Amino acid sequence: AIVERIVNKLNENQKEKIGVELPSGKRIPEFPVSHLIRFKTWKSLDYVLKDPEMGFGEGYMNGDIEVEGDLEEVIKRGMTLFHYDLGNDFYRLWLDKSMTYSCAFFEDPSMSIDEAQSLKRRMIYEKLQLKEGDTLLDIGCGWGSIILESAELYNVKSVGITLSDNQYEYVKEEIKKRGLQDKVEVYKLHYVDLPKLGRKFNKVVSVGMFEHVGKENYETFFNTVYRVMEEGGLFLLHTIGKLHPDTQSRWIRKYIFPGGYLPSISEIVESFRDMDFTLIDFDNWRMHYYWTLKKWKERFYENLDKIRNMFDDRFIRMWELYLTASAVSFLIGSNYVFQTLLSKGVKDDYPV
Ligand SMILES: CCCCCCCCCCCCCCCC(=O)OC[C@@H](COP(=O)(O)CCN)OC(=O)CCCCCCCCCCCCCCC
Ligand SMILES: Nc1ncnc2c1ncn2[C@@H]1O[C@H](CSCC[C@H](N)C(=O)O)[C@@H](O)[C@H]1O
Repeated sequence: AIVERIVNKLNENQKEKIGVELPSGKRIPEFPVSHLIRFKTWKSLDYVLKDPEMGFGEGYMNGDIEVEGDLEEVIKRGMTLFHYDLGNDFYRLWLDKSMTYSCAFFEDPSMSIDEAQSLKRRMIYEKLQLKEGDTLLDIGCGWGSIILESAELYNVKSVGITLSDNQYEYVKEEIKKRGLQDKVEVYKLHYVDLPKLGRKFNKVVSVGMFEHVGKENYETFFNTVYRVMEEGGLFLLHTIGKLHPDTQSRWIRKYIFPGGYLPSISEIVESFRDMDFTLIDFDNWRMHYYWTLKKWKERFYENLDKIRNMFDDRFIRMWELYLTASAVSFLIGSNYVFQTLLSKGVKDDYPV
């Protein structure tokens, strides 16, 4: 009844029809469809009707909702209309070789994730005008690809901070393996404690970390960055964001990223309203994250047998929904990726 209206809305002007199978086994529509959503319990259907995001996410995770066909198409049409220990050995199965956990840059969708992450890093180095003698700080350095490669390519002295023990030990070992002990440092450190390093930097980068800061902490974040920068330095901030302030994902917060906040352009910029930062450039990479998440999901499926041997079926459904729904959010224009290049003080000689 209400179910038939929703199915009708989902199929308006669509070649590939979506259908629903009720717990009784009854189909709506009672004709062949391209994508079938099966509800095993009336409770799971009730949940979706009342709360599509949490109802579908938890119902899919728990196995009450099955999808025959293309999960991305189903998630796209629906979103348009409407504890596990994760070790380095899990991430290595679907991130690229450099273990970069952030948006890549694709000259073309056929580009490999490794090439696209290497290009993304090169574009960041170029934006920062990196040169020998610079001091580079990476706030939220993950598995270290930027602090390691910048030192090897440009002979900068680089420092990364991360909150993850697993990342810290991995980067420590990479520094040793590559003989970079005199050029690269890494610390397990919250950004608020950056002044304790007792150092300033003329180049600062932060990629995929700002989403975890929380809106109530933005002024503290930009004040901290300002205070550890040399006058005339450059700060490249790369974050997922929104075009306008909007609702945050309860499902992502519950299962993937507690305490995350995706800010709008206005929320980012007004965070540093009382500070001597000048805007150099603002870059939008939205569709590149769609392609990044598509490549991650492809590699995830390539290694699905091992991942299942490491985690249960509920985890796999959770992770595949995370990668799929996240990709869709960029595809349909709900989320963006923004790169903001700021100077400390008014810089008038940035190249054209
Ligand atoms: C009869 C009826 C039948 C019809 C059924 C059809 C119904 C079909 C509905 C199914 C949707 C359930 C999935 C709901 C999940 C979800 O919603 O998709 C996650 C997106 C979109 O959510 P939105 O609401 O658009 C933005 C506000 N956060 O959100 C993100 O965060 C994207 C993460 C980005 C990647 C992260 C990588 C690297 C990490 C770096 C930092 C990330 C920080 C993220 C913190 C939040
Ligand atoms: N409050 C905080 N202080 C310092 N680092 C933080 C932080 N909150 C999150 N992070 C770090 O930010 C990183 C997010 S994952 C992004 C990693 C890396 N920049 C890349 O692009 O691949 C992780 O290193 C995480 O530990």
